[PDB]
Amino acid sequence: VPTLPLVPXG
Amino acid sequence: VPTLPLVPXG
Amino acid sequence: GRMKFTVEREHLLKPLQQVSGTLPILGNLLLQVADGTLSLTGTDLEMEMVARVALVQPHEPGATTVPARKFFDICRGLPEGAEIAVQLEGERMLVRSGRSRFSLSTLPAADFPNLWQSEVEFTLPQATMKRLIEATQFSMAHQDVRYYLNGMLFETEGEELRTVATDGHRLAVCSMPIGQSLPSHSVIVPRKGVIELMRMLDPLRVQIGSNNIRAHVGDFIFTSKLVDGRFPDYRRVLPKNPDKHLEAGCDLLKQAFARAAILSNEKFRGVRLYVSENQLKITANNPEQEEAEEILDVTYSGAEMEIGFNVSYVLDVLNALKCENVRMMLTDSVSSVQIEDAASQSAAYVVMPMRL
Amino acid sequence: GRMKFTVEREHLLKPLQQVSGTLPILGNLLLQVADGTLSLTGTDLEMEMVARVALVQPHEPGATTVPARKFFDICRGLPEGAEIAVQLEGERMLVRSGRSRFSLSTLPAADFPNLWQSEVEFTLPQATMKRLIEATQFSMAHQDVRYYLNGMLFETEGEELRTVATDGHRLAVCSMPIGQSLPSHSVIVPRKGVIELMRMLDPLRVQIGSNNIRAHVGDFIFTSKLVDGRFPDYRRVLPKNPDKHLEAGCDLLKQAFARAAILSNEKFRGVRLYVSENQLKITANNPEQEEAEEILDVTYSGAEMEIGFNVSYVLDVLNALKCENVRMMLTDSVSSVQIEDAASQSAAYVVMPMRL
Ligand SMILES: [Ca+2]
Ligand SMILES: [Ca+2]
Ligand SMILES: [Ca+2]
Ligand SMILES: [Ca+2]
Ligand SMILES: [Ca+2]
Ligand SMILES: [Ca+2]
Ligand SMILES: [Ca+2]
Ligand SMILES: [Ca+2]
Ligand SMILES: [Ca+2]
Ligand SMILES: [Ca+2]
Ligand SMILES: [Ca+2]
Ligand SMILES: [Ca+2]
Ligand SMILES: [Mg+2]
Ligand SMILES: [Mg+2]
Ligand SMILES: [Mg+2]
Ligand SMILES: [Mg+2]
Ligand SMILES: [Mg+2]
Ligand SMILES: [Mg+2]
Ligand SMILES: [Mg+2]
Ligand SMILES: [Mg+2]
Ligand SMILES: [Mg+2]
Ligand SMILES: [Mg+2]
Ligand code: NA
Ligand code: NA
Repeated sequence: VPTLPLVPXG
Repeated sequence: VPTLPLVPXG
Repeated sequence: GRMKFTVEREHLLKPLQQVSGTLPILGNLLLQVADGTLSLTGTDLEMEMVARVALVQPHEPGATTVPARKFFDICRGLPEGAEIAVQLEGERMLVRSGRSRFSLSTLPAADFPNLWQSEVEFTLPQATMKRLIEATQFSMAHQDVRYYLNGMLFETEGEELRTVATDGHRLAVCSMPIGQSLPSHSVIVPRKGVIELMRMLDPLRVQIGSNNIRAHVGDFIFTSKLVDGRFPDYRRVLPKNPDKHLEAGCDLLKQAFARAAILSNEKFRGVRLYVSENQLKITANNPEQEEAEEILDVTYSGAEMEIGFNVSYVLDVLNALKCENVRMMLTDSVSSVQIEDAASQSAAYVVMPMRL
Repeated sequence: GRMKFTVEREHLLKPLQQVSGTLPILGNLLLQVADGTLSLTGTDLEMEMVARVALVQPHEPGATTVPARKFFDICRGLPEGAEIAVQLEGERMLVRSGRSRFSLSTLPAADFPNLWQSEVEFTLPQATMKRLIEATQFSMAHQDVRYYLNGMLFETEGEELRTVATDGHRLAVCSMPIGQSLPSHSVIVPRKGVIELMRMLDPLRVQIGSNNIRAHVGDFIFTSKLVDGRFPDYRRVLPKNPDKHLEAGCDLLKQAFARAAILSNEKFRGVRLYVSENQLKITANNPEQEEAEEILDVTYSGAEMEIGFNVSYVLDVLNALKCENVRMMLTDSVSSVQIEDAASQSAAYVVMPMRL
């Protein structure tokens, strides 16, 4: 369950 | 909080 | 060959919806193809719903059980007008429509439970059954330790069918003529059975058995177990000689109680009625010392009296009556009231007061 | 004399309903009579709603606070056309209409909380604000430890107002022209503030402040605190060069995903997409080894690829688009997809795949 590349937290 | 005269239980 | 059928979506959809209304096989529908007919059955081990659907297209007899909500959701999700082909493939049921495919787990038809001895039988309009149930359903108990109060009495007497419901604080009774001479019989239908019967009432034939009741509606058959126990006799609950008669408009009375209720105790919901010559005063107060007062013109010529009620129970009756004028029949401040449509005696409601 | 007014029910009702949308005084409305106007204010200490009602009838200036839901329910419960008289009596507010009376507890107006520095101001149609919010609201986080994701970014840039929402698994962005040259500003409106703003959008003037946002709609003014924190930059989230473009009818695609979803894992909701020349295959299976397959004609001329998605996130996008044809913009099986209306670039949606 990868995340979107949010900075931080993905 | 009286009950109706149900037999049993009122 | 094994069970196989092809059917239009719109021939399957409403029957599937109705039968689809725990243990794995109890979440499945039994599907049976025989003699040009698809039968669909759902059960919870106490009640059962069976639908019959005519098969217009070629088919092969057989039977299986398949998850009910999944099969319904698939059929509903297919486009309007879709043709739905069903066949069995090993331990699965294959559903095909267009370029859509669904393979559902099955359990063997032989493992599906099956229920019978009939004692009285009559036919009546669906609207009559619906009136009987709607007139009294709200007064059934909910999870009372007296299990027989959690359902609804159905009684045949003379040419009438009657329903009774009570929770110990209020009682509702409704009778309607059936135009057939009936034996005397009285059975208790459990709450969930009453709810299912209402879902079908969209004539009706009823068979009351020893331990079960059955309803035939169109191409559906519903069966429910009955509840054991001795249901109260409503004739003993009705006030004996209520000598003080108040008549009021039903809308105005309901609206006044509904406003007063706003400032009643949230737990106990008590309101006070003061009856005087052609006048009713309703008051409510709460622990915050807020106060509501409503004064209404009514028809009343008895002694003055003050009586307390749980306003929710009063509103429940007034909302069930749906009539022009209501009659309240009073005795004293510690005895139940009888409430009825001023223009009809088909239903009666009995509500116990609270102490002031 | 103390506060006193008389007002028609239908002049009070909708304003009361809207402002009525913890601590005792925070359950009250502040009522103020001044200069021919009744003002009604509700708050939860972070946001506030103020309504102004013109007073046609004689009145006396003053102020109090009164329980909001009780006062609303009383006014709604009065008959159509009722005139409602309000005055203060000691520590209570007396409401009279017809022969109905209600005495409500009050708390002093001086104890009611009150909030301000404005930085950008613009006007736009209510339908435009509603489109911006509805396009992105479903992608806001719910109770994420990253508090700034639990709300919605509102950004002004050029002549456009933009909303952005993301929960880390999907992102939604929508931009609309305002026809005014705007300074660049970006603030985070908390979830509950977004919900309140939507309730008002039945033109709109917006002021964005240092730590608060304000919306003027008719005779209402809504104010919300803003959320601190650094909201993600959507420009960095959009896929950089999505080289594989699929177009499909939105209804047919949504219907197919909705059917496949029935046989997906209830917890993980994964479906698999296989893209090939002018074709999309959607498959789902679950722990019971049930299987769904949907094949659709689409427009696609890229390399074949297989990619997994949480079907709920895909359906959320397709339901928000409400258009004729959708474009999915793909890169590879471990990179996000961009989804948009084939006919409009006002909104874009980014959804992260699941691993297969
Ligand atoms: Ca057809
Ligand atoms: Ca049709
Ligand atoms: Ca086979
Ligand atoms: Ca299953
Ligand atoms: Ca009448
Ligand atoms: Ca009569
Ligand atoms: Ca009027
Ligand atoms: Ca009016
Ligand atoms: Ca006074
Ligand atoms: Ca209060
Ligand atoms: Ca298009
Ligand atoms: Ca464009
Ligand atoms: Mg199969
Ligand atoms: Mg049977
Ligand atoms: Mg129905
Ligand atoms: Mg008895
Ligand atoms: Mg009694
Ligand atoms: Mg007073
Ligand atoms: Mg202020
Ligand atoms: Mg609204
Ligand atoms: Mg960033
Ligand atoms: Mg990515
Ligand atoms: Na009270
Ligand atoms: Na799966």
